[PDB]
Amino acid sequence: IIIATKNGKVRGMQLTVFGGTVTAFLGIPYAQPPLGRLRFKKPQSLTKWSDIWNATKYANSCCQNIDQSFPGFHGSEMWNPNTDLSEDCLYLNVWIPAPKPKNATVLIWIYGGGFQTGTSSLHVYDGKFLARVERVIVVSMNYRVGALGFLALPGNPEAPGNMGLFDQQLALQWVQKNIAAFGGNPKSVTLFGESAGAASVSLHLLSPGSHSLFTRAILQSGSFNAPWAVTSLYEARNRTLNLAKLTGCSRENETEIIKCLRNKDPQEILLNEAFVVPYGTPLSVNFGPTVDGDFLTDMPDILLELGQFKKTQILVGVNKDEGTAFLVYGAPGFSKDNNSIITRKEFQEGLKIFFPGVSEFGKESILFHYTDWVDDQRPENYREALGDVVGDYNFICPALEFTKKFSEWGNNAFFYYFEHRSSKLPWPEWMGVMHGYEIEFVFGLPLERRDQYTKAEEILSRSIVKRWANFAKYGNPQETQNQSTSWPVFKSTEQKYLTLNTESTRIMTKLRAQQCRFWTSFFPKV
Ligand SMILES: *[C@@H]1O[C@H](CO[C@@H]2O[C@@H](C)[C@@H](O)[C@@H](O)[C@@H]2O)[C@@H](O[C@@H]2O[C@H](CO)[C@@H](O)[C@H](O)[C@H]2NC(C)=O)[C@H](O)[C@H]1NC(C)=O
Ligand SMILES: *[C@@H]1O[C@H](CO[C@@H]2O[C@@H](C)[C@@H](O)[C@@H](O)[C@@H]2O)[C@@H](O[C@@H]2O[C@H](CO)[C@@H](O)[C@H](O)[C@H]2NC(C)=O)[C@H](O)[C@H]1NC(C)=O
Ligand SMILES: *[C@@H]1O[C@H](CO[C@@H]2O[C@@H](C)[C@@H](O)[C@@H](O)[C@@H]2O)[C@@H](O[C@@H]2O[C@H](CO)[C@@H](O)[C@H](O)[C@H]2NC(C)=O)[C@H](O)[C@H]1NC(C)=O
Ligand SMILES: O=C(Nc1ccccc1)O[C@H]1CCC[N@H+](C2Cc3ccccc3C2)C1
Ligand SMILES: *[C@@H]1O[C@H](CO[C@@H]2O[C@@H](C)[C@@H](O)[C@@H](O)[C@@H]2O)[C@@H](O)[C@H](O)[C@H]1NC(C)=O
Ligand SMILES: *[C@@H]1O[C@H](CO)[C@@H](O)[C@H](O)[C@H]1NC(C)=O
Ligand SMILES: *[C@@H]1O[C@H](CO)[C@@H](O)[C@H](O)[C@H]1NC(C)=O
Repeated sequence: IIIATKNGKVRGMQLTVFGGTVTAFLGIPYAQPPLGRLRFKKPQSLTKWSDIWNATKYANSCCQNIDQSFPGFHGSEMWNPNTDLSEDCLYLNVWIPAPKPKNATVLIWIYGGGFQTGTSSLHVYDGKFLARVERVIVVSMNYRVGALGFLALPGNPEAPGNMGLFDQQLALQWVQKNIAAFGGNPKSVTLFGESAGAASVSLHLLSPGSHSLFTRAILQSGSFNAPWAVTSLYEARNRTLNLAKLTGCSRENETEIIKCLRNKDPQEILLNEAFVVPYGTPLSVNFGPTVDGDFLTDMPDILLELGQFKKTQILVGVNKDEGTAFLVYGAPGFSKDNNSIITRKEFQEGLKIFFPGVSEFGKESILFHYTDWVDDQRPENYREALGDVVGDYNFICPALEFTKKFSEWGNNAFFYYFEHRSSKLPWPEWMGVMHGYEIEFVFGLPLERRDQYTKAEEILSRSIVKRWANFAKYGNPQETQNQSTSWPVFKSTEQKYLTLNTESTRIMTKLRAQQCRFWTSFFPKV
């Protein structure tokens, strides 16, 4: 139950899973707590300890604003931190199979949450099912989010930006130096993540300091080229200064602004993050990745376009209804508690909420592309169009474009289209196959026959788990035994992708081709 790591010994705990055993190491620190002088700076190396570190419970989650929009509602509160918030949050978790493996492929999870929220201790990120069922080792880490993680004064090591990305990177580094002691193969490391985590994974494909820290990559519902994923240097500065004046920390020296921001309490910095932008959206990322010239050497669209990234296999995909969850966080006429049949003027009003700084002509162009109906008497027409607008613009089309352009440089790519709505899903049926609700299938929670999934869901989760682990171990997301559809590689010409569902798993081509031509060629110009 004790493992000697390069900075000290850690005690784990035993878990009984599906009539077996998994060894969990919860809450191992991987960096100096970024407190006091260290707030806003890159993570610093952790010095040795002599005792046994008791890694027997999830550590603190990083400071963050909570989603309070639906108190008592499991659909929202399942994403809120299930652990004490604190600035002292740089910890990671390790699940290893029992008995101890000899050279196990490692899966590293990076959670999302708009780069402002999230925590590896969530129930839907529990890595014990994967370790039990597929004998991979699962690693997950907490990284700084919001201004405490991504405040940018470009060039200034007091607040250089991308700290949360560097938190992740130091964690990857920790797996490089230590995972063999747990029986993992540091040469067989697959990053996977969802939404902002997925975008984080894609930026590690771009960052040279990460190229030697992982083998392969899996991108669930996110990528760096998404419109929400990279903050400009203009707006980062404007946001850093609006935070300064909002707290009385306006100075001229710039480094003395950071020193001033370092003596505010975490709460005061969190309360003011909301207002650093004049007009926010349900997809706002007040403080996110920037081109810091350190983690990220150039604007990522250029690096993607010009082949500047780690050459390796990727697994990419999206969910059928990425956009719906955001509609009841601001769009008029929408509610999780009715069927949100909205009118044309409500739709038009919704676009003003999702596209605030966009010209009247840009908003008309969106209306025009999404409102020539196959049948113009359906009352749901505007309700579904707005969800598709948000999903296509923010998730599906950028993921497709990332995959096309990444595969143009000769690496195998696999694209999925997840379209199963979970039987237990707390949100209403009109929200469909929502953002983030493939995650529990990936982590194998339906394999738990107790907690209420249908048997079809167990089968779907069991195949996805196999496909993910085969992708991590061997670079190829096939299920070779049960007579399963082969998953073809995604090539920029055919654009074949795989649908995942409980009924018929099928090979399809050119997902949302009409919508994505509008978003990826036309709309970037308006
Ligand atoms: C770190 O853990 C050790 C041991 O953990 C406990 O013992 C395991 C066998 C398991 O049953 C866990 O769930 C337990 O929580 C701690 O050790 C003991 O320390 C107490 C001090 O009050 C001592 O009285 C006991 O005799 C020790 N042994 C046992 C078996 O309880 C140790 O204190 C922990 N370290 C820290 C810093 O909390
Ligand atoms: C760049 O920042 C200025 C400053 O902004 C404001 O102050 C912050 C502390 C915060 O409370 C924001 O909500 C404020 O708006 C932005 O300027 C203002 O713009 C709004 C409407 O656009 C206007 O009502 C304010 O009076 C303006 N204030 C000033 C001092 O100019 C500006 O919009 C930001 N740039 C961009 C591109 O959004
Ligand atoms: C669906 O509900 C929205 C939200 O209204 C709220 O939630 C409801 C479940 C109910 O408890 C209401 O009392 C709440 O106000 C409805 O939107 C409101 O619609 C009215 C009339 O159209 C309008 O005056 C309000 O401004 C709207 N409020 C918001 C926040 O948008 C909507 O009409 C409902 N639609 C259907 C088809 O039932
Ligand atoms: O993540 C975000 N922003 C965000 C997400 C993706 C891309 C860009 C920005 O903010 C958090 C906190 C505020 C509430 N939102 C909603 C959105 C959503 C989506 C799926 C499940 C639950 C929820 C709650 C989550
Ligand atoms: C562990 O294995 C190492 C080689 O790793 C392999 O190649 C990578 C790319 C993965 O795909 C993985 O499946 C392969 O096993 C050896 O160099 C190393 O010596 C081995 N060590 C032990 C202790 O088994
Ligand atoms: C800004 O303040 C820092 C911190 O004391 C100092 O080292 C630096 O020289 C100052 N620069 C200017 C231009 O005032
Ligand atoms: C294949 O089908 C059998 C049904 O007996 C099931 O037990 C097994 O888990 C399935 N394997 C995969 C990888 O889906």
